[PDB]
Amino acid sequence: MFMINILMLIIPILLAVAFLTLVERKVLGYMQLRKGPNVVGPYGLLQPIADAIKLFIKEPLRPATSSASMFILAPIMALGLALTMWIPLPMPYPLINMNLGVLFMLAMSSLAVYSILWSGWASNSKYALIGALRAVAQTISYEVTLAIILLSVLLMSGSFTLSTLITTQEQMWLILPAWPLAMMWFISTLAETNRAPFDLTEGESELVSGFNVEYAAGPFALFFMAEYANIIMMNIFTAILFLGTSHNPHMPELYTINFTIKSLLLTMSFLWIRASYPRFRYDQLMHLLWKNFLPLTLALCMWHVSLPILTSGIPPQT
Amino acid sequence: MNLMLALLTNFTLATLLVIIAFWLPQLNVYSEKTSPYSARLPFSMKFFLVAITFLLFDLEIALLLPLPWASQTANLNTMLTMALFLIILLAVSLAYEWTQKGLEWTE
Amino acid sequence: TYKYVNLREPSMDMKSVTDRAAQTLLWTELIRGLGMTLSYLFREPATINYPFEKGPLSPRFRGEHALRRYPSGEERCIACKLCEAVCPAQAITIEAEPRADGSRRTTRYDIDMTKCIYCGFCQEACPVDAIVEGPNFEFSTETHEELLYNKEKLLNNGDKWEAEIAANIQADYLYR
Amino acid sequence: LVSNLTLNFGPQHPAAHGVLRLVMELSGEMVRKCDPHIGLLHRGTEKLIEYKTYLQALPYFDRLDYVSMMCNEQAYSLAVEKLLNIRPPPRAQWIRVLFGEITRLLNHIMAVTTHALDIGAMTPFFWMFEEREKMFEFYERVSGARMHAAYVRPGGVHQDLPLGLMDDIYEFSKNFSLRIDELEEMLTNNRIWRNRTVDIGIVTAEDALNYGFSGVMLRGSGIQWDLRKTQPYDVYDQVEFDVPIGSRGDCYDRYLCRVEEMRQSIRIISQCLNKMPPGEIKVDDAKVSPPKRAEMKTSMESLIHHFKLYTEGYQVPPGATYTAIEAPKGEFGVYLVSDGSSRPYRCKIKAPGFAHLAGLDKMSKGHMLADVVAIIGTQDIVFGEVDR
Amino acid sequence: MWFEVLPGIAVMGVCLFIPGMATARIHRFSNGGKEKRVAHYPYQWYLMERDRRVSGVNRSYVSKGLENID
Amino acid sequence: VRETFPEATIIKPAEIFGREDRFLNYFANIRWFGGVPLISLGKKTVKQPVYIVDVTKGIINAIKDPDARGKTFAFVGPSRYLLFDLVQYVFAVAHRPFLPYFEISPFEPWTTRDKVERIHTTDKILPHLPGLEDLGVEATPLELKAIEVLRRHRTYDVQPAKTIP
Amino acid sequence: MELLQVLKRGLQQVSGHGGLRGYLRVLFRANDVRVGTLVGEDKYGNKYYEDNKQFFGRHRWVIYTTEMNGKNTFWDVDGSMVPPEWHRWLHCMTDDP
Amino acid sequence: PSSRGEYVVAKLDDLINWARRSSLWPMTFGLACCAVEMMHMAAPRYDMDRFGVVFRASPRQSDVMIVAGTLTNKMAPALRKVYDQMPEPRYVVSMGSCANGGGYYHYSYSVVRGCDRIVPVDIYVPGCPPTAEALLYGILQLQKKIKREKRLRIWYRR
Ligand SMILES: CCCCCCCCCCCCCCCCCC(=O)OC[C@H](COP(=O)(O)OCCN)OC(=O)CCCCCCCCCCCCCCCCC
Ligand SMILES: C[C@H](CCC(=O)O)[C@H]1CC[C@H]2[C@@H]3[C@H](O)C[C@@H]4C[C@H](O)CC[C@]4(C)[C@H]3C[C@H](O)[C@]12C
Ligand code: SF4
Ligand code: SF4
Ligand code: SF4
Repeated sequence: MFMINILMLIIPILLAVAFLTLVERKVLGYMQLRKGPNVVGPYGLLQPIADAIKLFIKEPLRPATSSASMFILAPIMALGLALTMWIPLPMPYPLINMNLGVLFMLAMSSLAVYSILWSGWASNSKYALIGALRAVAQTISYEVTLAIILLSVLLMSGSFTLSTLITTQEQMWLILPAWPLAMMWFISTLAETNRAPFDLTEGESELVSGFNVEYAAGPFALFFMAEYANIIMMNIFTAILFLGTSHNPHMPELYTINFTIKSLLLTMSFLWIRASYPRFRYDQLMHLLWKNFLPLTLALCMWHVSLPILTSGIPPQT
Repeated sequence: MNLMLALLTNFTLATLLVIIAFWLPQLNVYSEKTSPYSARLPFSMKFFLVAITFLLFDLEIALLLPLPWASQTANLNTMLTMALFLIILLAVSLAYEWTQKGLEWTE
Repeated sequence: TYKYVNLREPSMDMKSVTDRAAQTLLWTELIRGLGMTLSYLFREPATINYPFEKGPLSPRFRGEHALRRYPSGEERCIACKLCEAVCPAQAITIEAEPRADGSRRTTRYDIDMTKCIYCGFCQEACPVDAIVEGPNFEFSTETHEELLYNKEKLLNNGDKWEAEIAANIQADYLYR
Repeated sequence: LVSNLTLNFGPQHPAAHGVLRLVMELSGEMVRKCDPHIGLLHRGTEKLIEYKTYLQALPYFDRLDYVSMMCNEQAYSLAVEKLLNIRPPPRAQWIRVLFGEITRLLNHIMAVTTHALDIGAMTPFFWMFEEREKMFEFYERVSGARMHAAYVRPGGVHQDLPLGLMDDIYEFSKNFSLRIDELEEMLTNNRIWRNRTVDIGIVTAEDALNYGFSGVMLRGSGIQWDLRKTQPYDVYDQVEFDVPIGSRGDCYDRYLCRVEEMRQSIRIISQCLNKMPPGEIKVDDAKVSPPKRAEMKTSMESLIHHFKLYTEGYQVPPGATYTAIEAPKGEFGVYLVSDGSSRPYRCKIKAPGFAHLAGLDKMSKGHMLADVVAIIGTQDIVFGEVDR
Repeated sequence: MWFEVLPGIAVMGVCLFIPGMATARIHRFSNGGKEKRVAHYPYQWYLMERDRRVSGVNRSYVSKGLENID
Repeated sequence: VRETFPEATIIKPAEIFGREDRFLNYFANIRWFGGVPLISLGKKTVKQPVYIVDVTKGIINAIKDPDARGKTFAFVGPSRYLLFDLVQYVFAVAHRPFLPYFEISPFEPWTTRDKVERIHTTDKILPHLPGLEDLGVEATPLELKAIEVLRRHRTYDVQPAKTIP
Repeated sequence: MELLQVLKRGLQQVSGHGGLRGYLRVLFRANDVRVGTLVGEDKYGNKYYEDNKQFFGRHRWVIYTTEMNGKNTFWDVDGSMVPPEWHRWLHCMTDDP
Repeated sequence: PSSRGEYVVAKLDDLINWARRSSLWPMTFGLACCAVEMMHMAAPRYDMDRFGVVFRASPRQSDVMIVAGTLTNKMAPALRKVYDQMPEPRYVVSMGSCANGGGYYHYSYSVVRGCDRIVPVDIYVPGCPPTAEALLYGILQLQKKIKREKRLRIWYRR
């Protein structure tokens, strides 16, 4: 019954990533005064299937890889970690109920930079690596503020249990008391996943080749599935963290509906933002963190440690 | 067991999917190709120093992680001072780099 | 007469400084940019449903070439070679002779449609409206050889498209 | 010379300007040397023009700056007319200003939107090519071709405006300022866009003139120079408009100048629609301009002139002229030499993009690699005219 | 029109709703109609193991009440 | 053929080598990846391989040459090689280490029962048959046109093989 | 209120196409389910419609025959199946069918 | 149920063909003017993406190369390089007179007289430039050309 419950989490994730690609192309289209996919299946509902079948029958590129082992680890590591990040999410009950769910998710996402680093080193092209190194410095940079911001929030929740975040926001969303942190959190999840205006990997491809340049259609398609899995998961986490739905233990499915709608609307705000702004230059997205977000994140971390004490509002430990 | 069975599946499913993707398409015989094709990697200090700065900041964060559990202590004045002291140290480390030509990757 | 595109001096009162501070910290202009994109999402797309719907053209449109006839059925072309002389791309090759009834008619009329620039100088230069550019723009081929038109092809295009070509000439001949 | 990065835009992206091979030396993120290699769209156009009559050579000028089709035609026509010593009639001069300003709008939409598209701002590109698509219909209704009209010819224009065109142009112009405003709601005050353009590729006024720059590249640095105002050529002395002038010489001022030129073009188009006079469209002189198809089929003299005009062509008196116009990209000029026959002896094309691109190395000094993309975009380079 | 994007968002929504719905239902099925017991701390584990011996069938979700007090 | 069309030119080449051949590409791939050479007494086989272009040239000149009609030809390379040494030489070019010592299936059998039987058959010498010399073609050495063939297999100072007189 | 009225139009399209079977055929053949006046039909089977309240470019369209010159064109249709008489009207070169 | 091998191969062939034509990611050499009309095929009015044809594709994920402008002799080696790097199945669309056969520089010393001298071409789109609609007709002709492929059906009878 648990093996089933795992496949009731893995398979639906892959299908959501499949149909996020349709939703992305159609939302971008209508913001650009066009229709987007609407020919392959009714309203483009078969576009993801055609793209999927097309890529896996495509002739593979020539690996020409320096390290065969690290060539195959990178996609396996990326895909496996992306699926693993979903096991502690309370929707409203987690698949695995962890007492340190927040650290488990924070710790697991820190390993996601190995896929970037390995594939770049295994690519066998010198400009591919400098692409991977530039991306890694961006990923680990915006992890810093995510950890500190997450630390600040958990000082009003009182635990690392992800299901305790629901109880904290039973009376009111944490978006009110922590909107300065929700702003910098939301951006850092854009930069964490390498999304516009932070998708320097795709934008500067000609200047510096991206790390995923060497993989064939099938293997490259897997790198891409892991990347939207993270984007959906980081907005599900954004919803639980700052827009906590109320849980009625007799009607759990009502939580799952209201919860799901909030996850989509943030996930479609990623698409909304992609269609609205130009890209950052690399030294500018490093300036934004080390010289804007980090000073404010540290000041608000100091504030959110002092505030519970001076208002007598320290949350329970249990 | 459940965490182990969850992980083992997630990486077994990823492994099969990648193994199928890499090898199974090789059974399609798309003709055969011709021949595809000095410099080195110029080490950059800016890309190194950003990695190190993350390493040092990331460690100072490890000391901040227990803070949620640390506010349950009777001795709150001691906890509050040492909490602000560590976060302020994280600020002084940032200020030193900022004011001493350190955030060179930021330029 | 000139204007200054960017010669403003920002005001240095506290009210204005706070306005820029609020803008810098609260991302005001960035939200405004998000508003414009949101408005377009609820505007109607400009897409048309090709091939069921087509983009608007005019009578003067310059498309595929065709050789025309008189109402009786005799070919309008008299082999004057004015089109061959004017053709900027040298896309037209003409040979002529006296026909069995002594008429001045071509024996070879060819257009290398891959040389042609679809400028319509040849129809401007023809004295008898024999060569025209038709309204057809959907005649892409799979092989290069299918785009080297001989006389038969252009005569067949004239027979195929005369109904439309004549109406387009009727609509524009007064401007010409 | 930490490393030399030979950047070929051979695998071209959705820019369409052409293909540029750029050879650079990157001492880290910074650029120390930039070396454009520009033979990839060299088609021998100037030599081919020597084997064509003056009329046959005109379509070559559509295909130089292939986003300024009717402005390139006007430059050729103004040069040939000057050697012929003839004058186009007043109605055609208004049509040539009217479509000269519709072409300026066409060029700046491509210039600003593809500049922004390269710097990641994709959406305004789609917003504005719905407008360019409506402008392409004006081109097709007067000439029959969406792009390479071949419409502006020595002596005037090929045909008259079809009935109902001016109303449709007025309807387009009435709604168009709002379209520009939407574009500025996404770029003018956007901090990300400003960070990518402000104080990038600065050019001093003194270095601009010596390097041969023209157009926005001068006016961004504060030089008060516009050929339409100082050396007017059609009816531009009879239309009121202002020249936008920059103050800092950076990309952002050049971006602002172009956006303000689009507004002044709509201002001019408004005056052309109201002041359009009646009359004929080509010089009433059949040894230069072909006669009407009705007269050619009725009059012996008209048939003779028709026959000769489309075979030999009109002969141009011997002489050499340098004619330049304020093209959207800059000063577009042709040095045209006539040996007295009906085919030009030499036709040298002065492309504004040729000098601007040569000035890239100067502008790129001390900038990051990602800035070079912004510098090339603000120059508005199309390789049809760079190479010819 | 814009509402033609909804079918894609609806399929995506149905996909992100199954994980939460299936986990809740499967928990009820395996645990006798109640929520799965949560034991983060050792005391909560001690009580769950106590209930396991109490029931007599070796299931910790089988509650025994006053009827067994005799 | 020699009965149906008596005036026919019958051309008998040896193993032909080239970029898309299945002779040297066979020794570089099948022997190397996933396997160690299946050479069956490689010291007993002598091979005389001919370059593709020389065969192509020979065929053309047989069209343009009017004496070729009715004649059978033998196209053979400049040199005779020992099948063992040949495989060794191939490996040196491909920079794959050589250590002296796959089922047929649908799709496209790569390595087969009969292919081995042929790679081991010894290149017959039939002196009376005319060869490339009689058609104006000079047989090209293996050494020149073997780096061309095998530069692809090479990952990311080479000595020739020894001929058999 | 307007939302209900909008939905009424959506249902009217299903009946306007002859029922669910008729409404689905156009959906998969033409990827569009608008309904408009039948301006005419031509000798090969194509049907021509206009709706002048649409914007310029969509106010006219054709539903291609399912067979033409002995070729099954239920799925495979192309813009060259419009005959010259209607080609002028469909491309708005004229104003009269 | 009962089914022959011939029937199975015909249906699988229809599946892969439907996927390959439904998801055509084009690489575009925007060599000259014709690239401007390629850009109009992506703009709102025609919107090639609604057919499943992505606006921008990398050379090594592309399915079709669209040659939109004049191919000069200096540029020809680079175009063949890109063509070889493209993974199969690969198709070339020749757009406009210049690429089709040289066009109005056909008699130039610096121009390749047609891109079929360099790479194999599947569809030729006439015009100078072809209208955005004329290019769209060409792409839809490539989809029908792909629909008629019989790779599996041939393989069975080999
Ligand atoms: C009583 C005591 C209580 C304690 C608090 C009291 C004081 C509170 C008032 C202070 C509020 C702090 C504001 C926190 C937000 C972060 C501010 C910030 O970092 O903005 C500055 C940053 C760069 O600034 P810049 O424009 O480059 O200026 C030049 C550099 N000096 O600009 C940027 O961030 C650029 C970001 C670019 C990417 C933006 C793309 C997305 C924009 C739309 C998202 C809208 C917000 C989403 C919210 C999600 C919520 C779930
Ligand atoms: C990999 C995935 C198939 C996996 C699956 O559904 O199981 C397929 C389905 C749709 C595809 C996407 C879209 O079809 C097209 C997108 C547009 C750009 O070309 C980038 C790739 C792009 C973002 C594609 C990435 C990937 O190949 C996708 C996501
Ligand atoms: S349209 Fe122009 S290029 Fe084409 S055949 Fe006529 S005159 Fe020649
Ligand atoms: S088509 Fe016209 S111009 Fe050309 S040869 Fe015939 S009659 Fe003369
Ligand atoms: S075919 Fe015509 S439009 Fe296309 S590049 Fe050549 S000249 Fe320009």
